[PDB]
Amino acid sequence: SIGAYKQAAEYAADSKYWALLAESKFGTIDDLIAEVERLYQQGVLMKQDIEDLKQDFKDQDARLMSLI
Amino acid sequence: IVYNNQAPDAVNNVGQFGATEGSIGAYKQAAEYAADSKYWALLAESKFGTIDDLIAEVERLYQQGVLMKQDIEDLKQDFKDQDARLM
Amino acid sequence: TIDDLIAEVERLYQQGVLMKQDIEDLKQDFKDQDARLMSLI
Amino acid sequence: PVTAGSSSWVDRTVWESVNGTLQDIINVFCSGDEAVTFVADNQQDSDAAD
Amino acid sequence: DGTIFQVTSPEEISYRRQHGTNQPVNFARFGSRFIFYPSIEADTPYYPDDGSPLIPAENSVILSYYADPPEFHEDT
Repeated sequence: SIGAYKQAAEYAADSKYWALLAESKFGTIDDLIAEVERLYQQGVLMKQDIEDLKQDFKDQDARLMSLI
Repeated sequence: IVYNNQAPDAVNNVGQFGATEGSIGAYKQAAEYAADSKYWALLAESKFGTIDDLIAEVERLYQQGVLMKQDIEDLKQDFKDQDARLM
Repeated sequence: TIDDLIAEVERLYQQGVLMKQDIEDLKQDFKDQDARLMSLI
Repeated sequence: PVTAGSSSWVDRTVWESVNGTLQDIINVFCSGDEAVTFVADNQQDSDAAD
Repeated sequence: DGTIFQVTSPEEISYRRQHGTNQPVNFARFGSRFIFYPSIEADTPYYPDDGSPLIPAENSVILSYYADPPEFHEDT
């Protein structure tokens, strides 16, 4: 597996063209990663809600045990 | 004994093989963008390392959070319903 | 690698969002059943 | 055989030498009707050597 | 370990290929390409933004060749 040596200018054209398309689509998926990072904020939103209802149930649970 | 502090001060205008006067422009534009792409490639690896670790760590604590919140939920639901039906 | 990992984690999101709303609906159903239990006795 | 172009022939002089004495080894000990026979010093134990 | 290569023609290295078994490393000149019989894997970084001496790029092969000097372009 050995490659031949054609005109260097043509290889440079292939060099930049493939690099330009590779890095350009690379930037697009960076935005795709960025927009995915925008969501998941609802995960923490329900999280603190879980302790809030847990504390309410715990406070209620003490009241029932105190009553009974 | 010697220091490798010297830098190229002339222009690559001659040369029997490879780069020529009719192709040095392609060499110059290829070299400058290769460094720029590589420079932004290291930054890409740097930000990917942080985001991949960040995604991995939040998912792990979320997974431990889900199992611990599910365990207590079924434990409290069973305790209350069994107590209610017994008395 | 990133496509492989992003494929499963978004499934976990979709499984998570589907399961979280089901348990909340059950949680509300249990709470109103619990609330009516105190009113009865 | 260091290289295909090195003409990797091998001489086996040890092979002819190792069995070289053995043309005679088996030819002297294990060539006869048997291999060994005991002899005694007197007729008192000559009937036991055989 | 300071191993010197030597040079040969395609017509021989190709044989070496059709007769895989490599210590005397050979190489040849295919247009703008260098071939070596054994599938060597010396290495350099990607384009040299660098940020790495890397023990001389993992102490790889090294070449000694005469190079086209630069045409003058300036008085000083």
